This record gives sequence, structure tokens and C-alpha cells, in this order.
Amino acid sequence: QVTLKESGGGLVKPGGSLRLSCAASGFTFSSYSMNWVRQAPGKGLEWVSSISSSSSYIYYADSVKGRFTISRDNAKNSLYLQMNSLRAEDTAVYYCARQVGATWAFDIWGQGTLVTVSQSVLTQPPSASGTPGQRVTISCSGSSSNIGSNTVNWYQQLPGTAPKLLIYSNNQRPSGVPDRFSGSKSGTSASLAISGLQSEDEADYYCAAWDDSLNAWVFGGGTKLTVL
Amino acid sequence: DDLYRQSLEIISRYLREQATGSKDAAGRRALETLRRVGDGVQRNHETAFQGMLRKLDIKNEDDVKSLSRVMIHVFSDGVTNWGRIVTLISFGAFVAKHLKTINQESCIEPLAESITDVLVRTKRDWLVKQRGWDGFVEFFHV
Repeated sequence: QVTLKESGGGLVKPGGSLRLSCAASGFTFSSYSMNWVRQAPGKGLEWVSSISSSSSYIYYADSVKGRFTISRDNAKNSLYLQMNSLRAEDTAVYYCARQVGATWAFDIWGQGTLVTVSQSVLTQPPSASGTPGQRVTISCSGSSSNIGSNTVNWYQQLPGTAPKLLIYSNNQRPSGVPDRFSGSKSGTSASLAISGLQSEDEADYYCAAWDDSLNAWVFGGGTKLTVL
Repeated sequence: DDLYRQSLEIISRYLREQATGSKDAAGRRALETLRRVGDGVQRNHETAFQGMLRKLDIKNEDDVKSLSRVMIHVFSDGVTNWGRIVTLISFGAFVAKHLKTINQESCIEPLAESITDVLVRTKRDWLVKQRGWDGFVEFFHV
């Protein structure tokens, strides 16, 4: 059983500190880059930070630089996020996600841990709709340093669930993703196509890519898909 | 520069132990991966590597000094990926075994230097974006 489980979430005062942990099970943790991705209640996914297998390469989103510190202890199969100088805008569910070495897709995600303290570079249309059996298309717009230079990944987030890898390397499906889902990339744009819409496809969809200028992962704002 | 120094240690250590025939943290894990992947590329491309060796005709120190030329010209097609990089290092190990048979053990160190030079000089930006030797280990994890 390959899993991740986040811990340490809770209520904190602005200016306060909190340390998150993520426990990895069923895999060789020391051979993977790991990431933190957060989600403010009712808002899109926001990438936070990433750390390579031997901690040699660390990256932070602009919104957390100087305040958050990522670390890992491979002997304890553990990923950490030390958050200092917490702000109201840091309120979110924090997800731990394993990165695939060959593709950079986030294939395993934890359930998340809620942190309560009391703009996206890729763009997507906020909504999409269709009737069962119809074909729907969701676009993801980027630029030269991200989609124009790097592959695109798509994540599906069903209501009340953690995101799941849907598409990687622009158009590849992981095992367990039906062939009704497909992806394409052209220039600085990408698109997710869902053929023969099904009731269970009602979800939020996010595209993501590495950005060479920002030295950060950039997630799209998300598209809420309704099946009428 | 930490990247050149680290890359040199890994590649030289790998080429030396491949010549000798006896196995000797980020660098450590990169070496374990390179032994697994590199020995695999050498077995799978043994005939192609033999042909490249005869064509290059490495018999002394002066041939090792001119070996960098081919490496820069193969990378001139604008293609960069870990597969190409590990093929270059595995070919370097193959040449280091041949150098050991013709009593040219002293040529392994400049050969390692030459491979590292071409790699770190022409592909520094790509290597850095790919998380260097951490990315090398992650890319080939099985």
C-alpha cells in the first residue's frame, strides 16, 4: 500500500508557528522528490514547496519564501513544513505529494491536514458543462517558460477528496484512468478532453507545469465541471 | 563550483572501478544508480560501443586529449536527456576498460575529466534545472 499521510494541522494565531509532517509508506522515500501543495477552503490548488531526494534542491512559491522551510528525514520516511510568521492567507488544507522521477507528475497525494490561521500563472476557464455522453474540452493557458518549455499534468479533484493524477507528460494516462480522458499540448496551451461524459466526471480539474523563469510549479486556477 | 567537483568525483570513481573490476550521500546514491544503469547500457550496446572504440582508435594520452571533440559534436543535434548523458558516461567506462588492457591506466583520470568538462560546460543549465545528481537518481529509480 503506497500512501502519504499529513499531520500537524490546527488553529494558530497570525504571526504564530506550526510544523507539518507527512508520513510516507510502502515505497523507497529516499528516491523521490516531494512537494507541498495547499488549498484555501473553496479555492484552487496552490503549489508551496518542493525538496529533492537528497535535499540538494529546494524551491518555494513566492507567497511563502522566507517564512516556510521544507525539510525531510529519509531515515524516518518523513517530509516536513516548518511555517513561521503565519498569516491569515496561509489558511488551507496542506497536501503532501510524491513526484515521479521520470515525468515530474504528482502521482501520490495524502488526505491533507487543515491549517487555520485566525493570481495563478496558468489560466483555465472557471466552469465547463455537458450532458452525459457529450464531449467537453478544458483549456490551460500558459507561456514560454512553463507550458512552452515543459510538459503539462492534469489533476482531478472529486468533491470532498484529495487531488488525483489524471494525465501526465501532456497526454499519458496513469493506470486506473479511463480512456475517455485525453490531453494535448500546442504551443503555450494545453487541453483536457473528456469523451462520453459520465456522472462521476463531475469534479474540479487543474493543470500544472514547471516554470523555468519562476523556478516554481504553477497550477491553473481550476475548472469546475458540471454534468447536466 | 560544487557541480563540476561533484560530477567529476562520481564519473571518475565510476570509470576507475569499471577499469579495476572491483566496486569501491547524494554522490553515493548517484554512483549506485550509475553502476546499475551504466553496466546495463554497456551490456546492451556492447557491439555498438566496440565499433565506436575502433573508429576513435584510442592508444595513448594524446588520443584521450582529443576525445572531447566527438562528445561535443554528438550533443550538437540539440537533444538533451538523461538517457544520452548516461550513454556518454557508460561509453567512458567502456573506454576506461580498454585503456586498462593496453597498460594506459594513467589515461582514465583525464578521460573522466574530459567527460565531466563536456557535460558541466555545455549542459550546466539543463543539469541544474533537472536537480543535478538528485534528479539523475530520481529519473532512473526502479
